[PDB]
Amino acid sequence: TQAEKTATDLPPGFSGKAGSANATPGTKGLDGPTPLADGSFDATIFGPAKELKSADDILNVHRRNAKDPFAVGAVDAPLVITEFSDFECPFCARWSNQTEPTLMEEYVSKGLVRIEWNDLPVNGEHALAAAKAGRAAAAQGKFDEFRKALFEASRNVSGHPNNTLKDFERFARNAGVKDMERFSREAQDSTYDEVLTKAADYAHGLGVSGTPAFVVGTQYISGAQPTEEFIKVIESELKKSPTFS
Ligand SMILES: [Cl-]
Repeated sequence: TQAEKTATDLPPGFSGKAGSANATPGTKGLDGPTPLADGSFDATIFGPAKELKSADDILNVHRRNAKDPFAVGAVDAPLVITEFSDFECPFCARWSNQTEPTLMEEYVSKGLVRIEWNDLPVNGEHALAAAKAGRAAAAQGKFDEFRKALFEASRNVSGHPNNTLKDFERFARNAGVKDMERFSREAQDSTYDEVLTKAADYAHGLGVSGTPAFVVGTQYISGAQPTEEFIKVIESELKKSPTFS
């Protein structure tokens, strides 16, 4: 009785960060995307790592492409979150503003989670124009900063902000986009039209129809569910698969 034993294992509802605690952090690609030869980034990246043919192929949604300027976190993180999102969507804004920072702090910054953005424009012309602007920011390595500036500007909006070019230019300046002539041209011209069509067709082929939508490891989540739900799923998925080889 004059001894201390190690903590008992508890049911997961009382176990706190057990998946995290036992997972192997990634060590590669923590410093951002790999640039192209000219120091710009491949803003035409979209899609899965490999075709999905059945439910058995669910992990294929996660690209783990070191060149991807739409991704944050270790390319060898044990868990990937694949997100399908729309820049006019208030549920997408709420996830970005209220859930993502917690996931950055608890998981991404520790090498445990990589988050990959995928365009799924549902809100019409403003959403397509915003996605084109996002790809123009990503070409200059500023996707994350652009996304945060735009969604923080939507933090009090219950509907759609109806952003247009001058809004996107402000978010790009806020984000530190260095070549504003290239940004403004690519935000408007045909550069990203093909890839946005292909991204939408890819999401529709998975049956993903509503934003935001997520594949957290092997688990699909529809909508801006509570932060605690994302944490529980992350912990569960890290328990199932603690290491990426
Ligand atoms: Cl596919």
